[PDB]
This record gives sequence, C-alpha cells and structure tokens, in this order.
Amino acid sequence: MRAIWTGSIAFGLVNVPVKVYSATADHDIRFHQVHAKDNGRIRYKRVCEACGEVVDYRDLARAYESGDGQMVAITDDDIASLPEERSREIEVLEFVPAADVDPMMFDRSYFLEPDSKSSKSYVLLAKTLAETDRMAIVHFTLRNKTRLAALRVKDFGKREVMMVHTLLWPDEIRDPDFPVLDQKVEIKPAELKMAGQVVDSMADDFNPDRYHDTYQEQLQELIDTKLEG
Amino acid sequence: MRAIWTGSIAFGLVNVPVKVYSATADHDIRFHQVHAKDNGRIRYKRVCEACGEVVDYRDLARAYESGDGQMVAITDDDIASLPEERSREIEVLEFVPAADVDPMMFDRSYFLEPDSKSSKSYVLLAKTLAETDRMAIVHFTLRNKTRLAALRVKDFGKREVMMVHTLLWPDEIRDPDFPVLDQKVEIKPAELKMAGQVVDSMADDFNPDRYHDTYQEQLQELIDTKLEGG
Amino acid sequence: MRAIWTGSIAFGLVNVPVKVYSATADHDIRFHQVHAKDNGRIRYKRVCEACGEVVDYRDLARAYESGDGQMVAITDDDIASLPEERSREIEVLEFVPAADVDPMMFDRSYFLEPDSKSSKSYVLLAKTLAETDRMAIVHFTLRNKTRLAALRVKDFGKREVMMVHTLLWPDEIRDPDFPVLDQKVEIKPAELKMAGQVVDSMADDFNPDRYHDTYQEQLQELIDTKLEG
Amino acid sequence: MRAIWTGSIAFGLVNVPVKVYSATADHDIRFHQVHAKDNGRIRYKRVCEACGEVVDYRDLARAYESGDGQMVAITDDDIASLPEERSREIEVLEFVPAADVDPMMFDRSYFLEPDSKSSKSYVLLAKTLAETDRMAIVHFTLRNKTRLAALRVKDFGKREVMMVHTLLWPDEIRDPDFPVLDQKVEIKPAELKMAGQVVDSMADDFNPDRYHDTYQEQLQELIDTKLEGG
Amino acid sequence: MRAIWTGSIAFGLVNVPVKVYSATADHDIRFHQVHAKDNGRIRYKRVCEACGEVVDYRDLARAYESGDGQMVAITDDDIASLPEERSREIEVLEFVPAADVDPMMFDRSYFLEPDSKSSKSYVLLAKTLAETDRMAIVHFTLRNKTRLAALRVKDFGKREVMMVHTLLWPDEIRDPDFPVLDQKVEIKPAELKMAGQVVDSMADDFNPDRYHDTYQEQLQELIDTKL
Amino acid sequence: MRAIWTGSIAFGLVNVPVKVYSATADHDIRFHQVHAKDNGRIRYKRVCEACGEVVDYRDLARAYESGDGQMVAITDDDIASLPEERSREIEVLEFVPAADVDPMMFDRSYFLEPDSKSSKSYVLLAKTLAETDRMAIVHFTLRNKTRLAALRVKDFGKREVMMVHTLLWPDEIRDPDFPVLDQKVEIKPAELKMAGQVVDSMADDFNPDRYHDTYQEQLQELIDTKLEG
DNA sequence: GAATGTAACCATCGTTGGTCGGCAGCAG
DNA sequence: CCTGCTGCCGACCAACGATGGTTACATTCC
DNA sequence: GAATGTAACCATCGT
DNA sequence: CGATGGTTACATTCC
Repeated sequence: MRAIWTGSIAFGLVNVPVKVYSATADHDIRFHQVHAKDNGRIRYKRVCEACGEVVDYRDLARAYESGDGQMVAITDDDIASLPEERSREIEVLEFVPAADVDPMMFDRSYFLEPDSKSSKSYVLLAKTLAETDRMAIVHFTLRNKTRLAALRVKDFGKREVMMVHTLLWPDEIRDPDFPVLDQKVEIKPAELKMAGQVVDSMADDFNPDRYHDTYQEQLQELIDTKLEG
Repeated sequence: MRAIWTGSIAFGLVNVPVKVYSATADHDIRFHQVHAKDNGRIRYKRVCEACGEVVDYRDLARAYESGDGQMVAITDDDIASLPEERSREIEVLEFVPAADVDPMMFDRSYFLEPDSKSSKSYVLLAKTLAETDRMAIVHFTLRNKTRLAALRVKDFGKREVMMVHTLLWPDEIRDPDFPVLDQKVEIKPAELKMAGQVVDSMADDFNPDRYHDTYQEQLQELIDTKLEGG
Repeated sequence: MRAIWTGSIAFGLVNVPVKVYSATADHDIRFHQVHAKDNGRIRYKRVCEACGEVVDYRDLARAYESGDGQMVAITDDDIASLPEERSREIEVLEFVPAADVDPMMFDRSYFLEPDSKSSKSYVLLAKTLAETDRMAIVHFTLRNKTRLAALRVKDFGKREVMMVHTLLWPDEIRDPDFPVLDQKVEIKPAELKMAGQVVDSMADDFNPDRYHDTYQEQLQELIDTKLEG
Repeated sequence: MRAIWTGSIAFGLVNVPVKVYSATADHDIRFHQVHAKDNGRIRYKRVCEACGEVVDYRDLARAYESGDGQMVAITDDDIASLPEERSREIEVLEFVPAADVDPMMFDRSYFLEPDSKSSKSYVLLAKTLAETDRMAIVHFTLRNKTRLAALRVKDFGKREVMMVHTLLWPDEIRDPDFPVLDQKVEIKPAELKMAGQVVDSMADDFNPDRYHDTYQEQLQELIDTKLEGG
Repeated sequence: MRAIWTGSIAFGLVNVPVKVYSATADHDIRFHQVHAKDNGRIRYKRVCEACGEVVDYRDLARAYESGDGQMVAITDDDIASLPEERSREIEVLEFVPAADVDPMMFDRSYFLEPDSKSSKSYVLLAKTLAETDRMAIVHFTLRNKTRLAALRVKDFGKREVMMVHTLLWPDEIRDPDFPVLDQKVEIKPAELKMAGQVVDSMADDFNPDRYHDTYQEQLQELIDTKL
Repeated sequence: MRAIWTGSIAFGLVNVPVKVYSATADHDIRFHQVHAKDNGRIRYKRVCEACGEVVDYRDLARAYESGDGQMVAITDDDIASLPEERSREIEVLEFVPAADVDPMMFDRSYFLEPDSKSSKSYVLLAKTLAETDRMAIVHFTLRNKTRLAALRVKDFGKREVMMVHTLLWPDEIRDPDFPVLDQKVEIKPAELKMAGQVVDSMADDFNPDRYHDTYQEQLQELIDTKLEG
C-alpha cells in the first residue's frame, strides 16, 4: 500500500499531518489490446481531421462545443487565469451528524494515517468525532481538482481509523419526477401483514463472505488454464 | 429523463417490472482535443508495434500480462465459454438491516420507476422496506457485467422512491495496516474535554445549498464571455 | 383459441400476468328461426304495452318486483352509486386444501396461460400448489359480476396448467330437506352383500371415449346430407 | 322446493323410484324491463325482415347457418326422424371411482328423494356407493335433452342423499395448446422453499360463511330503501 | 539557511508544523590547529597513557569517577533502560506571562519558519501570543537532549516571527549568599538626589550601529594585505 | 563559590572594587571515556599526519582557510599590533532603559560583590539603577577575551546584588525575513475566539519548581544504584 | 450513458549528497 | 577553589531515478 | 367475436 | 283442472 497524498487536516488553529491511502481497489481483471496475428502491442496515434497529419501532444488545445457554438478553443492561458488551487489542505468547513449524509452522496473512500510520529493530534480528533458521532465536511483536493468530501471515523477492530469519503456536489443529484408515485393506491392490512413473512423469510444479517464475484473467479481460472497450456 | 434499463425485481413469486434511471449526473465541463493550428477534430489511429500496420478494430484481441507468462492472448471464443450474464432481472439475495451495510461500500446510485400497469407491488414493497428499515442485497447487471448492489427506499418530499446502490465486492476493501494506531498514547481529560469546544464551535446541520463548485462556476462563466466575443 | 380476459393473479407482492381461455365449449348447434314462406331472419321488435309502439333501447329501464311492491324503478344513476369495479386482477383470498371444495360448487372452467417475458412466477406457483395439493380461492371478475372462483393446477400430460373454476356462492346451495330420510329403516347384512355384488359387477374405469352424444351425431349427419343435396 | 322430474333409476332388474330437485338456485336479482316513461312491460314482437309483418309461432322453422350453406329449412319430418328422447328412467352405464371424474367435468347438480313409502331400495344403493366409493355414470334426460350425468352419495349430517351431477360430454373440453409451458426453466431449491411460507401464510381452511356476494348485498339494500322510500 | 530540526509544536489537538533555524551565529573568527612547517591538519590518536595500548572508537564505554566513587563504569545496556527522548515535537506545557520570565535563563535562541503554504496555524498562534502577551514554556529536543525552552513571538518589521528561546533549568542558578550585604547600610537622601542627576547624564538610547566590535574589525584588516 | 575575576567599575568619579562569581553552572554530568581493561586517561597526541612532524605546544600556529585556503601564518608581531587587553577593569558606555533591550542576545550571567569595607558605594549604585529602571551597557574583559555586557540589578529575597549579563554582538543576529511571513492570508474572526480560548485554557503561572530534568535526574539514580551495586 | 481501453503528468518512496551540531582535550 | 577551544566523530537537508496512480479522453456499444 | 341479460314457449309437478 | 322452471333464441359496449 502506497500513499497518494501527504498533507494535513486544517481548520483554524488545528493542523493534523496525515497521509491518504486509497481504501478500495477494483479487483476486475484488466486486459491489454494487441494485434490479432503478430500479438504486438497497440499504440494510439493522433490524426488531425483537417489535414490527416499526425500531431504531437504539444499541438493539442482543449475545445468546448455546446449544441451550436462549437469550437470554443480554450487555450492554456485562460486556465492560468483561473485561480488554480493545488492545495495540500483538507480544509474543514463544518461538523455535521453522521446521519445527515445519505448514502447516494458518497463517491470514493480513502484512509488517513498519521504521517508524523506525533499522533496525539490525530487520535484526539478521531476520539472526539467517534464519541460525539459527527462528520466533518471538507474541501479535499486530491491531485488538481477540488471535491467535496466528508471526514468520518470507523473502527477496524482494535484500531480507530479516520477516513475520507468523496462526495457528489448537491446539484449533481437529479430528482425523481415520476408522476406514477403521486397517485394513491389502497393496500389492505392483510397485504401489509403478508409482506412481513416474505421479508423475514429471506431476512438475514450482512455477511460479507457469502458474496463472491463468480464471473471473475471463473475468468481467473480460465486465464490460468491458458497460462499453463 | 431517459431510462437505461428495463427489467424487473424477481426473487420467486415476486416480480415487479421497473425501469432504471441514473440518479447522479456530472456537471463537470467535458472538453475534446482539437488541432491547434487547424481547429480540427482529433481522431485516434491504432498502430501495432510489431509491424507498424494500422490495425482495424476487428483485427484486435484482448491480452493479459502478469509477470511471468507473456502474450497470454484471450480469444473471443473463450468468453463464450464463460457463462454469459444477460439477465434482465434484479435477482434479490436477502434482506439486511439498513445499518449493517457500511457507507464505504456504495459507489453508484440509480432510481427505480414502476413499469407495470399497476404499481401496487412496487408501492407495497417500498412500504415494508421502510417499516422494517432493511436493505436488499441484490445481483444487478447493467450491461453484460453483474455487480453486487443494494436496494433501499428514500423519501423525496411526498414521493417514496426505491433506489439501487451498486456496491463494491467485499474483497475490494483493503485493510488499514497502520502499525501507528497499535501503539497507545496517554491522554488527559483536560485536552479530551477541550476538543469538545473546538469541534462544537463549528458544529452545524448539513445544509445542501451551502457548498458550490466554485471552480466550475468560474470556468463556466469564462466559457460564455469567450463564446460571445468569438 | 382466443383470450377472453387479460389480467394478472395478484395477492400482494405476487403479480402473475396471465390470459384466460374458455376451457369448455358446448358442441350443440345454434339454429336460427326463419320465415316459413320467406326463409328470412327475424329481428325482435320491442313493443311497450302502455304505448303500443316500438321502443328503442335508449328508452329502457330495469324494474324490480316483489309481492306488494312491483314498480321499483331503477336507473343507471343508482347503479353508478353502487360500487362496481372491473378490476383486471384475480385477487386471491386463501389457499384451502384441494379436497375441501365439494364438486357441487364448480360452475365453469377456464385456462391460464402465462403472459409475461418470464413464466417463472407462473411455473413456480403451479409447482407449489400441486406439491402441497392446495386450492386458492379467488375473486374472479369477468365482464362485470365478480364471481367467487377456485384456482387449481392440472397436468395435461407433460404440461402443468393452472385453471380457474367459477364457484357458486355457499348460500346458493339449497337444503336437502327430506323427511323420509330422517326416519331409519332396518336392513340386514345378508341381502346387503347381494347389493354389493351387482354394483361391482358393472364396475369399470373412466373411458371418456366410451360415451358420445349419439343423438347429436344423428342430428349432425342429418343436416349435412340435406346441405349437400 | 318443487320437483323438476319424477321417474326411476334404470338397472335392468333394479328400479329405484325417485324425484329430482335442483341442488343450486342462483340468488342474483332478476330484473325485467319497463318503459322509461310509462313503466309498462315490453312484449317482444316477431317481425321478419322480408315482409314487415308479425309472425305467429306456427309460421317459423329452425334453420342452420354454416358458411355458404344458407336457406337450410328443417321441416316437421326431419326432427321427427330422430328417436324420441323423452324418457322417465335414469339409465346407468358403469361404476367409476369418485376420484376418476374431474372437477372440470361437472356442469350442474341435483338432489334425489325416495318417491315412495318404501325407501329400502334407495338407502340400499347409497350404502354400497358410500363404503365402496364409486360414481355411477348415467344417461339423464331432464325435459328433452339427454346429458351425461354422474351419480354420487353426499352426506348432510345423518342424511345420505344421492346427487346427480350433469356432465358435459368429454368432446366439449378443450386442450391447452401453450408452447410456453412446454419449455423448462431452471429453478432453485431456495425459490421453492420461499414458496412454502407465502402459501402457508395465506393457507387456511375452507369456511363457507367467510365469503359473501358483497355487490349483491349492497345492490339488495338499494331496492328496499327505494321501495320503502315511496 | 539550514533547518537543524523539523517538526511541530503540539499542545494537545493543536499542532503547528515548523522548521527551526539558529537565530544567532557568532561572527568571531574561529581558527583550527595547523602545522607551521608541515601545513597539515593534526589528527588526534586515541592512545591510553597508562599502558601504551592503542585504542579505537566503538570499544570504550563512559566512566564516572569522583571523590569516594572511582571507576564507576557505564555501558550501552545501562542507558538502554533510560527512555529515549528523541521526540520530534515541541511539547507546550503552559502559557506564563511574557514579562515574568527572568532574562537570567535565556542561553540560546532559534527561529521558527512555517511549513508549506498551509501555514494558517502559525499566523494564528503568533497572533494570539502577541495579543495576550504570553510565552509558552515547552520541552524542546534538538538531537537527543531535552532542554527547557520558552516560545515567544516578536516583531521584525512587517513580519511576525515566533522564536524558541532556551532556558536553563531552575536548579542551575546558584543562590547568592553574600554576608557583606547582611548588614544594613544607611544611604544619604541627598546622595539619592545626587545620583538622580547622575543617571540622566549618560542616559543614551540603545543604538546597535553606535557600537561595533574592535578586535574583529582590526584582525581582518591585516588579512587584506596578505590576500 | 570561587571568584573568577576581580576588578572595578570604571566610571570616572566612581570606582567600585568587586569580585565576580558565575551565577549559573550547568548540571549535566560530564563523562570521561576510559579503556575497558586499562581504564586509563586517553591523552590525545598532537602529531601532524601530513609530514610526521611532532608539533609542540609552542610550535602550533593557528590558520584559517578564509576565502580560497590562504592559510596565512600569524606571529608575535600581529598580537603586538592589536592593543593589549590585559586590563582588569570594565567601563560603562551608556544607560539604556531595560525595556529597550531584548533577550535574544543574552547568554551568560554573573554576580558581583563589594570588594571594600565601604560597601556604601556598591549599594548606592544599585539603588539608582533600580529607581531608573535602566541597564548600563559595558565592555566585559574576561580571561583573554572582551565581550559586550550589560549590568542590571536584581533582588534575591532581602539581598541586593548587582548582576552582569554579557550580550552576543548585534552583528551576530541573522535575518529571518522570509516571503512566507511577508505573504499575508485572510484570518476570520471566528477562530480568534476559539484560539484565545485554547490558549487561556492552558494558561498558568511560572513556578520554577514545576519542571525538573527527569531524564537527567533519574539517570543519577541509575548511577547511584550502579555505584552501590 | 455505459464499460474499456491509452496516454499524458503527478506523486510518494527510495538513496547519494554537506552542515552543524554535542561531546572532550588544555590556560597560572 | 575554574575556563576557552576543535574532530573521535555524528545526525540533520536536496537532485535525480523507478513505480504507482490520478485525470482526461476517445472508441466502441443504442 | 363470448359473456351477459331477458323474454318466449312448452313441459310438468301439484290439486 | 292452475303455477314453476326448463330450453329455446334473441340484442349487448368486447382482450
């Protein structure tokens, strides 16, 4: 496990040096694109539509099109005009109860390890957040773009570990405009009664090891068959 | 809104025909490269390293490389040997308490709209899930790839809408192997109490329309002033 | 075979779309009356007693009669007041044992064909009904006049088909009030055995091909010979 | 209770005098039409669409319409040629186990009483059919039509009555031509196990008093309040 | 221009990552022993002057001898029981008034440079210290020795810089026992008036550019002729 | 309790003879390394390892690399050029209020005692400086060294004793002018109340008997138990 | 809109590179 | 009854090298 | 195009 | 000798 960000959680007088680790890793098998016959590697070569000429990366300019107003042709100077902020701060804004952030906001997950040997500041914040059950909304800038994020603490056995959840911006969520649910449908009490045993017949507790990506497992063994064959 | 999936939630007798809508959009501005001197669109041409010959898509083949073992080509026919997953039904596995699933599992969210002539099965299924405060661990297959997912219900004002959250497989979560937290630090109640005033001074309820993507807003308005000028 | 009803079996979570087919069709011949001297079809003309003139269907009102009363005028306005639903759902009430419904209750028979992309719900419901040997009591609603009905599964060889039997209401069966059977008559076992032997002498299994409508066949052959001249 | 048909049971050397009653009587309210302005009963007038004149019943004949086979006139000697069907005897043919006759077979039901002061023959026949559970397939003619019928014994407390069930001929029963049920599906034991509780949760015992024609009772109260309302 | 020690100031949940700089560097010319004829640096040899045995490093342990206790040896296992004091944080103990700390205790001074541009905590801590006018007594460890230190902010033009002064332990200051002052000596009130006029005669404000060192200035003049 | 330097204060019309005692002595235990088997005193040998010349104490000549290794030699002529500094008295330059001087140049402290039975001169000098709240800046001439020093008065209990502080030369103070300090960020008023509360929470009074060199104190105990054992 | 690649650049760990230290000799 | 002055030697900061990993983006499939 | 209603007749059990 | 319920066959708002 390698870190991807060495910064600090800062709000006012407070500053907690931490290192960010990616909490999740896609276990899907990733392939490569090769020529069918000679099995050589495949490279992508740019070609301008106007002249059919291969162009280098240095000759590219970002463009924006909106329905009709195509070819805005944004230059790199205009980006420099933007107040770019490649900050190294997890800037805490507020502290909200953990129940006020619903699951559809969460985007990604990251771990927080105390970077320095002085972990007292890290422990105190984690202990305070866990005891009072609050979550901190922060401005987390991973590499070049800033994203809304939430600071939460969860226990991995005997270890109290802080964690960062990238959040979707509130305007990024659509609203269900379905008129079907507006009308009222009458449900007899017996049907509500029946819906009980159906749920409790299949009801259980979340056991992680029951669920296995079957398609990936058989894909892995098929590859191993070719590897030995 | 345009649906992305038309099927049903089936776990036996129960079969609720629903349509899936993408709940979350993305407001980020998406650009596309153009030739600087020509302002012409850029196309990608595939070139094979072995011969330099331009390779059409039909003349491609997936390959997998991992340390020892080179040119491990996976042909199309082997994928056919794998049991295909074209399922158009959201197969329900079991029902778990809403709190038993951890927030780090969710990655994507979708809406469920009833599709049959009568929505009684959908409406009443939502009613019991909220009353029992339970989730539903399901198998969801959007486009030829099955993903573990969770079925839950949210209240959007007056409407009660079922919702699908795709989940990461339990083996996708790493363990925080940090020996630093293992060592124990001595603390006093004075600083422990003092941390209360620091946190509670900034404590507030989650207000959605207080956080804005300022960078996108500035970027968006810069586009228009360039668009009008020429 | 043409469908006479398209709906679904619904009792809560479960909703199995099906098509209803008439399981029995009488094989009689429907004769038409014609003029003796003209061979022309006759159309009945509605003649009112108090008017003596032909009255159209628009000017027709239903009346009820009971003893002293007689002219209880009923118009469709009161019919609208009375709840009347053409619900396209075969609502299920319970699952009684199969043997608990006496054959005197059955009135008509219908077939159920699955009418969905997947017939898993239909097939699995049929499988559990047969293995537990139970019968579902439903509220089958044809074109108005909701009727009590029973749902059962019968094997037509290699196909397992669900069927709907319309039932008369339990209050619709008369009471076999016979004073003669109330009194008892002495009978000796000696001649009881003789009655047993004659009964089993004629015993035979059910062969449906053994019985045919002989009179109707003679009627059948009569009018085709006349038709062919 | 009024007798519909009086006769006997044909057996060769055994005769069982008997009177027939209708086991069921529809309780639906029967309406008859009146003038919308005069409240007068309408009497149908038979007018043929070839002369515009009323026709006495002596001047019509039954005709068979079948495709191009029109103008088929059936006179008095045509239907007299068929043998007379009016018979006052219930001709038994065979004796079949009660489980062999299907529920789909039954059409109507009737009651039988001993139409004499000597009921020994009746109670004798019911006894053999009771202990040796069998059904007697008979030819039953009510007024002028001969229908297949099944004879069984049913008990009302301490009373044993033979009941005659009119059976439609086996050639009037259709065959389900559904290719959908021919194909087989993959089903899991978990799905079958789920079907148990849902069936068993709604499982009960057949109680006749639990079901009432709710529409009829609501309809029934409508006339009387109008009758009592003037 | 080099950070002798990089860490943070922590007094609980607060933590201010800083880098220290030596605030004072002596400008006196320092020499090293050189050979008049050989013109080569002299390297000392670890030779025991009791038996002639030539000794090398990584083989000799510390010793402590005084009065009655002689040849009391200390090895590398005895100091292992001593807890390591190599903590890389400046642990703030209290915040005493900035004026009550006696100038007797200061020996060395240091400069605190902020961390990367994430430096709001430093300016915040400096701002409050100047406002209520207090200094923080801390435990400062440079390499391995933990010394009592006082944290104080002070004004440098338009720049607010926090300085880590180091204090001698309170037990290192001797008690002045001067019996010559035990007797009470009467002071003439007229002399106090006489002294009052005397003190303002030479009352001159401190001008750092008024007085320079003379020994150092003269020595470099002779070096100019040689070079 | 041994005097280190005896002299007088040069004032013109005033001259107070005085003995000087060092105020503070470092209490860290000094260790001398000896042989593991011989326990001898390792006396370093000054033999130049460039030509094998055994340089004597008088043979040594201090050299400085300076700019480009110009290790110029110094003989008795040079020290003759500099004025003799064997004077055993110190002189006063100016009187500055104590508030003007700041403590980053203070390094050492020494006591002073009246050397004559006429102690009235000593106390009179002490009285006026305390009344004037000023510190006299002097040149202190220690063993073959002249340093800038600053008298001062301090009351130890009921005893009145003058004190000499030698100051580091003003030219020896570096300039910490960094652009980061020049760069100013925006401070909200919100955390100022929180920052002040945090500092005031841990505010206390300077009681010198609260801090001991616990590392050094308990090492003596280890030595005490090692010597006893 | 969804998966599925490629191709930029950035970032954290690695490890060779000079100071400034804290620990000891000598001056009648 | 002390104190100035240096190498036996030693932990402290930058400049490129490898390796993940993020971000952006076209190309297929509706 | 069946299912649903309703009137028409004659057979028929009850005196 | 008088009434009831059985087959007739007809006009409807239909998946």
